Amino acid sequence: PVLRSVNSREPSQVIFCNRSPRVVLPVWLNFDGEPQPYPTLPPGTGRRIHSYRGHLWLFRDAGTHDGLLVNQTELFVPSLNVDGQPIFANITLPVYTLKERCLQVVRSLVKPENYRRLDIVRSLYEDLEDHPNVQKDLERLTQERIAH
Amino acid sequence: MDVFLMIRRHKTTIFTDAKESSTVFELKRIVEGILKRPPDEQRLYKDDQLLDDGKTLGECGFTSQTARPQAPATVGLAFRADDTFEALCIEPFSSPPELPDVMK
Amino acid sequence: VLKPRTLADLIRILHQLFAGDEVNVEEVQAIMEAYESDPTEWAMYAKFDQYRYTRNLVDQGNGKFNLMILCWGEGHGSSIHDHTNSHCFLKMLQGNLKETLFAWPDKKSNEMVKKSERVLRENQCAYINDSIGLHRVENISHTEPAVSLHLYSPPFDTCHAFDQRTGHKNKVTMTFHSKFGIRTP
Amino acid sequence: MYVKLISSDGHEFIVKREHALTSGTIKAMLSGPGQFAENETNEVNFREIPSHVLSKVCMYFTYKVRYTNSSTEIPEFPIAPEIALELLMAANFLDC
Ligand SMILES: CC(=O)N[C@H](C(=O)N1C[C@H](O)C[C@H]1C(=O)NCc1ccc(-c2cc[nH]n2)c2ccccc12)C(C)(C)C
Ligand SMILES: [Fe+2]
Repeated sequence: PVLRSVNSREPSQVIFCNRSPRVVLPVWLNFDGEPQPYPTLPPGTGRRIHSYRGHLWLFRDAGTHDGLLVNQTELFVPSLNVDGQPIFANITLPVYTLKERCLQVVRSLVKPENYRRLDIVRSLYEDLEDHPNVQKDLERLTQERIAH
Repeated sequence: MDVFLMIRRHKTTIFTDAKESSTVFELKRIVEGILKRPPDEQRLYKDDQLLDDGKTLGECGFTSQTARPQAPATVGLAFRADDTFEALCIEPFSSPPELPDVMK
Repeated sequence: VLKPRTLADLIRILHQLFAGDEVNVEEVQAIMEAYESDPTEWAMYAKFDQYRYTRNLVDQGNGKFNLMILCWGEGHGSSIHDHTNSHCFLKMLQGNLKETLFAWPDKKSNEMVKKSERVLRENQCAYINDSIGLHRVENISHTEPAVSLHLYSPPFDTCHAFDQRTGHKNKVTMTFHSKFGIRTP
Repeated sequence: MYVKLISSDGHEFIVKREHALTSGTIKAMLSGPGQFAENETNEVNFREIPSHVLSKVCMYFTYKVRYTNSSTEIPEFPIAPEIALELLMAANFLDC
């Protein structure tokens, strides 16, 4: 697995900073590349947390698992603290497409067993059911990086 | 109809089963999957009688009455190192202490 | 001494030790100390909570012992508890914990006494039972988490929390944040 | 699929993994986190069970797996008097 944390054991202080209106779920990718969640961050909350050089993080909506950005991209790897300076991780909303944002709103209002009771074209039923998922994003991100 | 075997070489003992109708060569394929040696580098014995690849286990003498799960039959195994085959060598198991007198 | 090469090796050795008629606590503590903590072998059990420490069950030990990993946030600590007359081993996998030992309370309602106080360095393994006294463990680090490996034999889900004001008890049943790497709410 | 069991006198017994799980002690060892990582050798050392007892235990593994689902008749497991006490202690340690 190419997307995984390196067992550096070289500590690195990080400031997690939530600037979305969402409750943020920090997701650490362990040494086998598998996602391990961490305590959530309320909107407007910042925390000094303990991490390590070469460790991989991503950030999601804690309730819906919508993807979020950290320092304007999808993955966050802290360097080593330069002279003891913490490393900042700024968590924001991405600019979703109108379609993905509309799917988020409909998913929040309609139960999944009731998606196909909606008077919309069927291709949108499959879109509604394709719920945001960390494992699918890791697939795209992995192949995105191999294609340098 | 299954026979149950102890394939023995030096201090190694493999517990496995096979059909009475399976061949000696098929048994070497089983040994190959375990000890990573192809059948061409293997010799199988019943006591001191070397067994031919094409003969079935029943024809060699391994039957349900002589190769039971609770009392498997012993197959000797000799590997071949480079040019020639090693001598069949099996070290016996340890021996129990003498029976306590209170056990008659 | 048998130095466990991996965490799985240590667990296999522990299952053999507790299979015997007689378990030697000096031998268990020494073998648990000898395992050098490797986060790549136990990270799946390190699940943290922001406000409280977590208990993550690792192995149920064939009903003879319990193996669990506890994860301590900054400033997270235990209550003063007994061990339901069972052996309890505590090995540090990451960070440090400060163990403070207490004497059993008198029946008059006054401040429990601290018999001693120490900080367990990482890879060190401590031992405690009810005969040596009550204890409380804390992660005193303001910046670092703590991860510890606990062995309890016999396994117990109940114990007693102790107010240090009083010495008065109250029974507690202990939950699990996860079991075998799976979150259990 | 196969696991290696080593007696105190150094005899190596290669038996099927599911046969060895007949022992409750071995099952506790290898069913959970004690399972061999695949960088590890699938070896278990029993430094106090001699080979003439460990081979007998493996014969019991075969016997138990063969006849557990039988529904009309099973044979008796034979135990010679000379090994009865040593085998009883191994059976107690192995929980089977
Ligand atoms: C040597 C090594 O690799 N050890 C790993 C290790 O320490 N890891 C791997 C990663 O780098 C994060 C860091 C870790 O667990 N830090 C503690 C921590 C971080 C972040 C938060 C947080 C998230 C949102 N708010 N607060 C915490 C919240 C409560 C308690 C502890 C928290 C380990 C194997 C233990 C998982
Ligand atoms: Fe305790």
